[PDB]
Amino acid sequence: ANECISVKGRIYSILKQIGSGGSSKVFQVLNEKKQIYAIKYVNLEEADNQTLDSYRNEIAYLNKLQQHSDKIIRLYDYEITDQYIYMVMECGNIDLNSWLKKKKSIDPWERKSYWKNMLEAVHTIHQHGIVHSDLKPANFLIVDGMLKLIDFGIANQMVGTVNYMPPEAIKDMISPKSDVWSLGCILYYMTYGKTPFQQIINQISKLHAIIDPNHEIEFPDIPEKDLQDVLKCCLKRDPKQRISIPELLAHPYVQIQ
Repeated sequence: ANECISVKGRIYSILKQIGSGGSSKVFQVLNEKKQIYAIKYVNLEEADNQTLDSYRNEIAYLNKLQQHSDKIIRLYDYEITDQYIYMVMECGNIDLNSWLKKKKSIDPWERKSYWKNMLEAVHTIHQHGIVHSDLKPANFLIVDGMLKLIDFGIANQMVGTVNYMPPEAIKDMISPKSDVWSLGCILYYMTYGKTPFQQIINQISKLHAIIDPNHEIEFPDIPEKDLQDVLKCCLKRDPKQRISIPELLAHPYVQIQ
């Protein structure tokens, strides 16, 4: 009825469990003053040294990079022992994926503002040598009408689509341009209500379609011609010709009005 978690002396009462994974759980919790937080619990007892290293690495980067942008989820505190990790993080409304799934269409202004947030968080991690390499909507949390990156893709291991995967990741079987493609696929989904290769149901074919230059991606004409241009720029198969994040930050789509 009223279970608690302690983290660095501070007791937090669990309001409800909001998420889970392979031995990882996420809780909505309230502190002594009834302030809301998300606590991510990780059980470390089967984790190997390689896995542990990646976990510490992600915690370290999350801790450092949050001072550089408020579009990165706030890590308030954490307790880490040989058995468990508890992370006290800011609480949000809902992740971008869940919100997108129950949204018939997105307001053009909300879409542009979310895009800006996404570019800002991803730009920040890039400025410190991190390429996420696995961006999807689920990696972003909506907090006070603002998108926040909740992770940096460093974690080793604990569904899962290839809809957001870039062609050079598949051919090389990887740079900051790889994240631009995936962000492109998220924006495309926010624009056209599906991702560029969603219609292909065989995953092998889908992978083949992603790397095939004779497979042309559709860009149906829309009122916002700057949005359409951004999509075409992000979804160029050649990474050298693909637009960069700083180029995207100066794009009329994010700048003009």
